[PDB]
Amino acid sequence: QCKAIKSDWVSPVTATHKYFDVWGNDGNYLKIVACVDMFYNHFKKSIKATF
RNA sequence: UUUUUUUUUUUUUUUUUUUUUUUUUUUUUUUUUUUUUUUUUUUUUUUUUUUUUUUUUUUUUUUUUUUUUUUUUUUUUUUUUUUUUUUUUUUUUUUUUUU
Repeated sequence: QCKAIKSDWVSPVTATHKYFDVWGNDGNYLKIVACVDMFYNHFKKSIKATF
């Protein structure tokens, strides 16, 4: 993601912090991530399939 | 609780390649890192050949005694108060396992 636009990016996530793995317990987050993975596995020719 | 490649974006798979090339060979000559000449023990003055000797000697022996670097006497676990004898023990427990 450092080459997202042209070249410049700064990382906002701490390499040792663990404040985001709680989101795996959320059912809706798992449902949307499974939705996007299932939909973009069917269409691998899309530009946005990098997600 | 759930899990169980400290696997995975999709692609790919020589830490291969401009093209041309291939002795980290070559000016031509040459080919003892041989040579003035003449020599050839890094031998020799002539003598000489124990880095032997004054003579005398020849235990780096000895005063005479002596001869456990033994001994007051008594003794002989560098044992012992009595009691004891896992440098065991509250009870409960017994993966320094587990959402």
